Amino acid sequence: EQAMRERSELARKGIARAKSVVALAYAGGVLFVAENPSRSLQKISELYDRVGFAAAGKFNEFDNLRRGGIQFADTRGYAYDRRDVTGRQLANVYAQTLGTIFTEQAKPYEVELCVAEVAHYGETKRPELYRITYDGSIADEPHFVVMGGTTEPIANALKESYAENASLTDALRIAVAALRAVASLEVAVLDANRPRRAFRRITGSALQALL
Amino acid sequence: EQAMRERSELARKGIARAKSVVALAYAGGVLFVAENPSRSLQKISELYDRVGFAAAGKFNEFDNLRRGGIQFADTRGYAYDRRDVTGRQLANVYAQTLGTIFTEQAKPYEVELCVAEVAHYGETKRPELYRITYDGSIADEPHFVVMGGTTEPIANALKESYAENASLTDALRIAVAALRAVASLEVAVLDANRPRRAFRRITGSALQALL
Amino acid sequence: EQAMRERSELARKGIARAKSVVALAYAGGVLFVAENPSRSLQKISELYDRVGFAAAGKFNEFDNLRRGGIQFADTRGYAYDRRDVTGRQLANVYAQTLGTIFTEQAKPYEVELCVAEVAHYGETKRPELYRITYDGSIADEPHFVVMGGTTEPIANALKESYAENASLTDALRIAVAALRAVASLEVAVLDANRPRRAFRRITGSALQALL
Amino acid sequence: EQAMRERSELARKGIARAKSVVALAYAGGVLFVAENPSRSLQKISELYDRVGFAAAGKFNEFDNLRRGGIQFADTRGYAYDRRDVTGRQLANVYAQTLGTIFTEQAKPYEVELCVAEVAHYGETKRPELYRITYDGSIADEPHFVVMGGTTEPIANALKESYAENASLTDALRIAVAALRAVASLEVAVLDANRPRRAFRRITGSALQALLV
Amino acid sequence: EQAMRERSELARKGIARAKSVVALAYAGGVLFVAENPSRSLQKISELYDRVGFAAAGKFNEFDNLRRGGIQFADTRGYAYDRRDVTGRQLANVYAQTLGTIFTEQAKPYEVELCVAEVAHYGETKRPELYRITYDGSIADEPHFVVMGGTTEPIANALKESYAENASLTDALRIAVAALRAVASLEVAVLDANRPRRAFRRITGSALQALL
Amino acid sequence: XTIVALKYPGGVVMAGDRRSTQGNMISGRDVRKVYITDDYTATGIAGTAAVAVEFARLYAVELEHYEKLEGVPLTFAGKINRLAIMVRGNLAALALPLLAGYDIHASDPQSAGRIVSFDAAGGWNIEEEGYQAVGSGSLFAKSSMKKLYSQVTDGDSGLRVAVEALYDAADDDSATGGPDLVRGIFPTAVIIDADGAVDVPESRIAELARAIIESRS
Amino acid sequence: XTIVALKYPGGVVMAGDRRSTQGNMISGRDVRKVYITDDYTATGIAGTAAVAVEFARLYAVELEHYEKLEGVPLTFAGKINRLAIMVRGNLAALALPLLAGYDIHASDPQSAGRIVSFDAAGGWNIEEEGYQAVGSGSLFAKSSMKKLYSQVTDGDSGLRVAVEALYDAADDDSATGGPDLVRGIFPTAVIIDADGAVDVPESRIAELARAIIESRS
Amino acid sequence: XTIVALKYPGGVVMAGDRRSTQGNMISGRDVRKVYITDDYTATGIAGTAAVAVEFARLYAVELEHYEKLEGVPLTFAGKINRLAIMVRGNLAALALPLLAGYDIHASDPQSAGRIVSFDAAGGWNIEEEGYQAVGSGSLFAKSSMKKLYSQVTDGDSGLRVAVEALYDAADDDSATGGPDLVRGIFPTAVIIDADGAVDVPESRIAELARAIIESRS
Amino acid sequence: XTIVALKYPGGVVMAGDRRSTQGNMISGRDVRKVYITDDYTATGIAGTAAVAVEFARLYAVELEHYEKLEGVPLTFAGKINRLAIMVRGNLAALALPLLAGYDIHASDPQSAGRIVSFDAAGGWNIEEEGYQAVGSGSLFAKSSMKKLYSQVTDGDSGLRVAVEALYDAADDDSATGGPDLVRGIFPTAVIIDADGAVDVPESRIAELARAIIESRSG
Repeated sequence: EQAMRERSELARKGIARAKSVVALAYAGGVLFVAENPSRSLQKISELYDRVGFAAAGKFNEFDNLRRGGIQFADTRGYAYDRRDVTGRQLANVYAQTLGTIFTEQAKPYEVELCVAEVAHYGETKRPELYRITYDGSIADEPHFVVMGGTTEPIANALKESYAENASLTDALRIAVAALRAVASLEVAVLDANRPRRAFRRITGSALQALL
Repeated sequence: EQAMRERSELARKGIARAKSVVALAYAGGVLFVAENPSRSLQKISELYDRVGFAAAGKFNEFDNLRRGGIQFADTRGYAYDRRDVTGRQLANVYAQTLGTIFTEQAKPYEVELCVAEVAHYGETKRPELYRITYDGSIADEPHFVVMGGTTEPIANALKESYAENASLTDALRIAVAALRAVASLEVAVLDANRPRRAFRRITGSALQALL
Repeated sequence: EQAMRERSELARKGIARAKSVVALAYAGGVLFVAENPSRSLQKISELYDRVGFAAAGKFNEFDNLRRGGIQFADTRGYAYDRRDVTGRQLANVYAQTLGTIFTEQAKPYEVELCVAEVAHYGETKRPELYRITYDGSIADEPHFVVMGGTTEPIANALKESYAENASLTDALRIAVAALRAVASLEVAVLDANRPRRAFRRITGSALQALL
Repeated sequence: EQAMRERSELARKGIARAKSVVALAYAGGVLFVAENPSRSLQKISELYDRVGFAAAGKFNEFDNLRRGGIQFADTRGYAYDRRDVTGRQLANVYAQTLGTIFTEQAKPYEVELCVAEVAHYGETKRPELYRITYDGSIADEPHFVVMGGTTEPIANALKESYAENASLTDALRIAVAALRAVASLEVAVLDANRPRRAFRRITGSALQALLV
Repeated sequence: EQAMRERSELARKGIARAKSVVALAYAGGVLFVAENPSRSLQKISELYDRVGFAAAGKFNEFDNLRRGGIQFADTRGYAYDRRDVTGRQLANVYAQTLGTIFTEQAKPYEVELCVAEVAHYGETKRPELYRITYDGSIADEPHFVVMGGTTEPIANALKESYAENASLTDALRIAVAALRAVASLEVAVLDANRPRRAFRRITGSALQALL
Repeated sequence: XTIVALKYPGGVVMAGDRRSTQGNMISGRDVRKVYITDDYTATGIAGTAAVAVEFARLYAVELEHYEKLEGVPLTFAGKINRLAIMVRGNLAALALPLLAGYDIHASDPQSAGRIVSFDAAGGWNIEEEGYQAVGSGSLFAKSSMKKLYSQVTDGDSGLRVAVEALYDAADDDSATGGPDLVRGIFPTAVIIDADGAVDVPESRIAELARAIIESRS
Repeated sequence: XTIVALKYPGGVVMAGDRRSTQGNMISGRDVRKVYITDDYTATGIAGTAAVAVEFARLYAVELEHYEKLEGVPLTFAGKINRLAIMVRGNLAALALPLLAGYDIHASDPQSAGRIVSFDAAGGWNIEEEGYQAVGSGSLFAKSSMKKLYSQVTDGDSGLRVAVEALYDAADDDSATGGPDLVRGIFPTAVIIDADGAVDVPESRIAELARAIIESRS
Repeated sequence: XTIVALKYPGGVVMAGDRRSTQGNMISGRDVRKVYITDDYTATGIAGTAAVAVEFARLYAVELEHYEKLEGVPLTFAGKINRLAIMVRGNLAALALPLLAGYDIHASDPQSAGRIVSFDAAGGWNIEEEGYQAVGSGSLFAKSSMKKLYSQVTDGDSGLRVAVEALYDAADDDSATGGPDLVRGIFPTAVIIDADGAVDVPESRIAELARAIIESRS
Repeated sequence: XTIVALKYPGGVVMAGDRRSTQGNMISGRDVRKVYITDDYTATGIAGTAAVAVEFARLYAVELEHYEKLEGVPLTFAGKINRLAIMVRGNLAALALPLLAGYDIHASDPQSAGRIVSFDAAGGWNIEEEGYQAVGSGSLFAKSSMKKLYSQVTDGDSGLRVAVEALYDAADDDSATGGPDLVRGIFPTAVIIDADGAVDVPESRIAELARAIIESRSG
């Protein structure tokens, strides 16, 4: 209707007004880099043992989702096995939730999520990345994902500067570069070489060296 | 009215923008072939012993339906006999569900379903295919079904190139051909020669051999 | 009203787009003939011992009603006597149900029902036919009922070609004739002779002979 | 209130399209005559021992009310005495129900009710007729009541041809006459003479007999 | 959206009509100073051990939130540890609440909140201030916060006159000054030198003696 | 107390004593335990005055309620069903009813009489033996009927046998009252025929009652 | 009371005694305990007259209900399932049913007979031994069939053995009724073949009754 | 009744007797107590015929239901979890299951075999001793396996030891049935390997039974 | 069964036997009763194999759940609180846990070890005596520690005393299992230090146990 395009605009605008975020998969695993001035409010987080989460947009809204995600994940793992929790599954859940909100609530969530999964310790498997958008539409890119602010300048910057399997420190530079289009950064990685919890946040002196 | 027409148009547009899917009856059983880049997100699925499911459109929505169908089937099978579950029945359910959604929810589901049934192990029976559309309208074609994207170029391609009772590898070519109008494919069959669980995905080398 | 005539139109239109159905009294008992392509989806059905049911319109909707009817009937029969169940009663129930839907739901059911009763084995009574319409209005014709599609051409055809206490083979021709205005047919009768369960469907080969 | 006027019209029109019904007091008791071809459907009914009910309009709706009336009456009779149930009372109930519907539901009931009460067998009392209309308004006429279809032709026909305390067979003619403005009839009477149940129906041998 | 803008204006207007409030970080903790004629109504309050709260706007509304905040805090502290309650957390909560109200209630709350946290007695940490606005947007300033009335004249006055790590009596003057743009004052400080309960109100001789 | 019911050619009769006790004490001499539920049916409960009425009252209302709603009366089976439902309803919430009725829809009017009783657990049962009895004297009454039933040929003899059976019950059981000639109180009875269910006049019962007594004096 | 069921080549037969007790007293001589639930199935309950009917009635309604809704009848497994669900339903609200049936979908029509019984705890059981019996005389009936089963070759012999087994049960168990020749009351039976379930005519039974008696006089 | 399971190099075998009792009475000789719930797992319950099926049926449904929903099967841990949840589910409403399974994801295929049993209170337990047994004859079965387990080297010897253990259980416990040579009824078994769960054919078990018997004559 | 815990300078060690009984019968020889709930904590329950896991699994999930939601771990007090809530929860709808943890936020790292036990009624209790034990052998184990605790100076001696206490428990209580040298099954242990909670390798425990039993008997 106009009831549906109007909403799609409100949302798409609010997202285009937020800080940008990037997720890319390096040889080591998935890397999250988002521009973030605040030192207490976070756009990147761990949802489960091998799956992480990054979002752009209105905080109170995407944080709320992050919690619900964790809620859901922890619950499945308990009711089944820990290995039931998958990027695939969580994304699916976020899609159905954003989809519902966009349809039935007063205002659509002005957010854009990325759920990233990495292979379990022993095995080999190509990192998966999912982008869920304000309307419940769910995409799955293979190399990188860009969210919030003005995406094209950054998506193009990566398209050309992107080498798969880049060491950590390499992929880190490519990302910060593509974002240009340092204590203002939130960085974290989904380490596929960790035994159980893959999420690990890079901060301070450690981050400076890779930087 | 005009509003209902608008809803229908929106659903059609949403569907006409998704990847295409094909289901056709072959001597071995029913074959499902859908164009699908993603390796973790699936448009074809098992429903019950002898009935499978393929959909096209917005994922979060048709997947949700896939789950509810499985939920429903598994329940009937327990509350009655395993042979109470039929393609006929499930399609009926999907019809009433999509019909309700299209009437009483905020946005119609942008999906198109196909429920296929094949004969039980022992007996002989002509495969049934059912197409349920965004509005609850339910059709039952005898030879093939095409959903999503631009259907005419593919429906015509089959009309002429369709041999009923083809071998598997034959029907597979005819389908991939009609789709033209390989690791970008999701393929699976409802083999009627299996004793109980008819659904069988074709992946990797086997699919290649079929190619 | 305006709300109320709008709904009355949506309904009356959807019904005028569906396949036509005919129910007429004959010496044997009531006869049901409906044009129906599908071999698995049914417009005619048993309800209780001596009462049958035929509908035209949107399937998911009228089927739903058929089930609720059976539900109600079987329940009354258990909680009272089997002879408490009457065409009169069930039509009444359908009336109050369609009446409610038309008033209180989002969309009126696009259906037209016929409930037919025939005399119990031993006794003599003249078969009763009831037409319940989308709005809960309930009529009780004495000779025949026509529903769905364009009714006038068929109602007129019968008015003149209708002989009461006609032979079933006879009545069957009259009906197929009036419908003109064979494996595309669903036929059934509510025969007086059956001791308890009057409903009987004519499958085809035996069906061909009546032709 | 234009909306109210509109609601009033939808109702008043639907009732003006239905078959007519007449209820008139006679020496024996109240008499109900309605033109009704359908043999299974019914516009006239018992409600309680000394009270009957007749309606005109859309069946599913007025039948529904007939049932609720019986429901209510049987309940009161059990929770108090059988003599607590009165025409007065039931009409009051129908009024409050039709009133509510007309206000709060999506569509007003397209109906017109008549509740008739006759004195108890031992006692002698004047018959009482009540007309409840689609909006909850409740009238109580003393001689006759006309509902459904075009009422004026019939109301006038009775005004002049009405003798109070007619014999049964007399009042029956007067009524069928006023209706003109035989297996197409539903007839029933409230009999004051009957010891407990006053409702009675006339099948047809008697009707032919009373019709001629 | 124009409607959303209208709600914001109604809210932004009502806030611009209320008395002004200031919160700034000083050497001994966080200082609250608000202009307030009333002697029984309060705009500044304790929330938990180390976190205080100040609001400007319509009383019945911001008080209600103050209570909700205390409710929530005291509950978390009991269900977890007393150290789970943080400024960060409570602000988050207020954001989601004002956010909800602004979306789903009839009128947006005409309020502006400040939640300030200070270091525990043992640890040394920089005080954190958070401003939550009528729409759920949450900011975190590092030095001072100004709410209600005409803010610019006061924000500028501080920008220039603001020395971080002022003594108490110093910061107090700077604040009262910036407000100009005495029994008409509500003053309190989050003293980080107190062992458990940090909130402390200064009234009468104490305010006086610092002037 | 004892209630008794038997089939005769063309009807049934049911009859019940008038006593009620509270332990050893006699708490009633006047008690009606048999009532006419409908035109063709009647119930007897071997219980307190109140139980017998309150139950019949409720049942009668149910039956008529259905008729007013549906235009016709329940089939006899339907009548039994509702009764049973009602009985099981009160056993979840030991007055076990005896229902006597006439089935007009029955092919043969000679044996259109019906007797239905209820067991300890609220299960109904149709009597094909021709007679039945419930209550404390039930055993003596049944065993007396066993011997006298051969003599039942019409409604009048049926009535005498029923009354004699109740006499025998009161004779061997102290909770069942016999005919009080001093006070002129006799068992109540009801007869159901094609014509309908009617209350048997006290005078007739007395005639039978007096006759049974000087017949054994 | 005792119900008995046995498979014969081409069908099953099921039969039940006509007596019912309330303690030591005989409360019934006429009791039907076996009913045909549907075209290809029948149930017997070794219980009161009412329990046996009310349960069959309910089950029969379920089965037909499903058929009207879905166009076809449940598979045999389905019928057992619903039965079991119904049984467990009543045990959370000791009448243990015996179900005899004919499976038309069965590959071999000789052994399409089916017998299903229920244990103390409402768990169903399929009988692969060819016969089965429930109720107080169940032990004697089973042990009698053990010896006579070799002689079952058609539906007529199956019927005799079934009746003899019930005669044996009544002979050693006082709660199970034998053939009453004085009153002409015999056990009820049902046979189920590929042609469906049929009630065996009381004439056929009192034929076998006298036969089985005269053969031990 | 006894269920036995043991691990051999490359799989597990699970086997169960066929008897079932109602007190002292033998109520079943045919009872299947071991069923396949999925491709790599099977459950045995030392209980009535109905309990053993109805339980496996439900579990098998859960497992497959999950697979249809999520594209893949549960991990073995997952399988055990749902089982345990299901068991605790029925105990808050004493049939204690024995689960035998093969974990494909296991690093070493030789010890891929799994045995899980449940204690009195519904708590699961993994067997690291190589064998396990539940039911009335469980003690004798385990003590026999203690002595014979050293001889297990492949699936075939594993199967013999399992059958001998069930022979020893039936030998010292009357509720556990031995091999009926007269009727030709033997214990049921199931074998699980990388290839998957498979029902062991009666042929081989009878072959083995006899050889155990003769080895002791 | 017996679980034992004791503080040493710089940590805690917690160890638990491997037996489980059903009356007089031995129903388990392999039972793990001590599990690591989180990075700085572990629980032992003197119960069935299943109870000990299912309880630890639940607790561990709660603790991590809180951390993912809130960004940081509960304070030690917080951890105890949730535990106790959980224990009281299960006594409404007698497996009494022993919690060993290390408090990183503690001022003094030498005595950052923590031991919390639960009484009959689900009330928590902090051990200031340095050791603690629960289960049927608990009395013997505690009385043995009383005499041996003086010798605890590092994590290694703390581990030996813990094992010797469990050996003494098994010696005087039949529901507690000793070291089975025939089968090579020994008590399980966990050591918590500033670095984190670690499972003690069966080898170290086995060595100590073997040392005590082999020397004790040739």
